[PDB]
Parts: sequence; C-alpha cells; structure tokens
Amino acid sequence: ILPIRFQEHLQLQNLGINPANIGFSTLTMESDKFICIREKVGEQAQVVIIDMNDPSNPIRRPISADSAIMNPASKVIALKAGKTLQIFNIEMKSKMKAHTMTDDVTFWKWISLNTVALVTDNAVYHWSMEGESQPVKMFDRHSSLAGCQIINYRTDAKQKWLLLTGISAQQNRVVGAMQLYSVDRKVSQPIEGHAASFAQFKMEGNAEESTLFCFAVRGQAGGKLHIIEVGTPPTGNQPFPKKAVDVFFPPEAQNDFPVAMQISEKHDVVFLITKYGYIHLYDLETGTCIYMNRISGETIFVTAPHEATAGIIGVNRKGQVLSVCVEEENIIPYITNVLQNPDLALRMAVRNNLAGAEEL
Amino acid sequence: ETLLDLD
Amino acid sequence: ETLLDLDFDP
Repeated sequence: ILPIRFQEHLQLQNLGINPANIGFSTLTMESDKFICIREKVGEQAQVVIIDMNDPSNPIRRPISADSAIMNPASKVIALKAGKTLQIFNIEMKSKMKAHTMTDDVTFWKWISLNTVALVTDNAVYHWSMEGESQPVKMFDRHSSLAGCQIINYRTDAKQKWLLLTGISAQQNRVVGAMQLYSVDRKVSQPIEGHAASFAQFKMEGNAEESTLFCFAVRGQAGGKLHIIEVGTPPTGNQPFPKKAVDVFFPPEAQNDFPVAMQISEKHDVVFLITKYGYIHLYDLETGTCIYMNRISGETIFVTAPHEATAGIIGVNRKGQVLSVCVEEENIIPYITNVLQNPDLALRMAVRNNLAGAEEL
Repeated sequence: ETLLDLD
Repeated sequence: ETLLDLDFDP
C-alpha cells in the first residue's frame, strides 16, 4: 500500500501539440480548469485552449501576443505583447480591459479569481479586474534577485505577505533567491529558497487561524524544509512552534532542486515536487516526512492545486498531465505499519477524520 | 491593436 | 529589521 494515489489525466501530444511548445515560456496552467499553449503554424501565431472538463475538443485562435494566461475559474484570458496588456471575455467576444506599461513584463500570473500580478525587471505590481482599476506597485525588487530567471510569485490569503522567487547558476549549482515583503510593515527580507507556499492552519486550542509560510531549499549543506508563522499571532492565540526538517536528495541527483509546492488544507499535508520528478509528502503540523518517490522521468515545469482531490496537478516535458493526492484509505495504516510512527498515525486519523488507527 | 482574434 | 527569525536554535 502507498499513502498517495497517482493519476495520468492527458497526453498533450495526442491532442496535436508540438513537443517544442511544451515548456515554461509557451504553456501555462493557472489552475486545474484550463491549459493554454502558444504555437506558431507558418507565420501565424496561435493559442490552443484545452478545457480540462472537455479536453478532446481544444480550441485554436489566432493571436499576436508573447504570453497568455487564463483566469483560474472563467473563460477570461490575459494576453501581452511587450508593454501592451489586454484582457478578453471569450464567451462575450469582448475586450474588457487594455493597459500600456512603461516596462516589459518578465513574469505574470493570476494570484486570485480577480487579480493579476505583474513582475518587471524593477518591481512587482497588482492589477484588479474590478471597476476601472489600474496596476498598483506593491514593492521594489531586492538586488539579490538581479539577473535571476523569475519562476514564481505567491501570496497569503489576505494579500499581506508577498513572495517573489528567482533562480540562477552560482558555483555550478542552481541557487534560489526569494524576497519576502510585508505590506503592513513595508519591509523586505531576502531568503535563500527554491519553492514555497502560504497556508491557513487552525492549531489545537486556538480560536483563530494562523498564517504559515513554508519554504524548501537545497543549500550548500543539503536540503531543508521550514514551517513558520508570519506576523503577530491573533489576540488570544498560542504562537505556532516553528519547524525545520531535512529534504532528502539521493547522491545520484547532484543537480536536482525543488520546483513546486502545494499545501492541502483538507488533510494539512505539503506536496513538494523536484525539477527531475521526485514527490515528497510532509505533515504540515509537525513537518514529519511521510513519503518520497520518483514519479516522472521527464522534468516538471508547472503545477497547480488539484481541486477535486485536494492534491497537486502538473505537466512534464513530454506533455503528460499528472496528479498526486492523499489515498484516504491507506495513509493511516501506512504511517502505522511502514513508517512505524503510531503517534503521527493517531494524530492524523483524529485530526482529519480518517480511518485506520483503530489498531496501532 | 488587438492581441486576440475572436471574429 | 527582519521579518522572520530563521535561526532555529532554542
């Protein structure tokens, strides 16, 4: 028995996608609802839109854009060409917004159902789709990210804690540089890290939820995962005890590094995926490592939360669309019998109302 | 300028 | 000032 379930959803090459376009600059997956791929047939650039609830019928439309990102929940698409940004409601066949920047945008994404984040060489902006909103500057970039490839931007639920992540080669290894910004304090902190996420977590005995920041890193001296509360705890709350635990890289994977993290608030577990296709599962409360294995031979370059299972969905270099989630009927007996950790098994059973700790 | 052709 | 104390010495 395994504590996780693997599932193949699609092979993109079977939907007519050219394998040269399956990669970070041309394929976007902003949620589990859609995948968008930019392709060029002759001199005509186009976008292919795959509805994940009807994937055998993809739509190809002509474009003149260098990047395209679909809204997480709706057929509303953002396109850009250098400094020109445009937003379309596809079913309405209408241009809902247009804005001209004064810098090129090196990375962008949807950070909520209604707000786009825009990263330039110098700063980070938020752009709300509500009313007549224009972009607002959130913070200036820190010099520690100068010259990095920007690979992600994330926030907490309330958009008060903001995190930008870049990577580069230093001393023949892939080095991660993050910038954590506090909206209320107006202060940045540089942190060495590769992949991260925020989470809401309600501790035993507390009336309010805690806001947690979890980040993984491969440093000079090996891999580490950190779980720490950000900000002042709500009035009356016990503070969350911070944890730091090892992240294992085998001796044969000298160049591998963390590329993605999703946290399940249903199960309170952390899913961590590496560049070269290794999955790790950790308990969010204690930081205990539950499981590790290689699940892809091809590299993984994009992920999102998988809503149906509360897991993680991803796309590899070949075009396999794959997901991993907690196997609810096996996780408790696995932790008891394979990990031989009855303490964790009992906790996770009662905490998330799972079966299998009746016998320990 | 129009970045997507819907017609 | 720093945002997070990332020395995990108790």
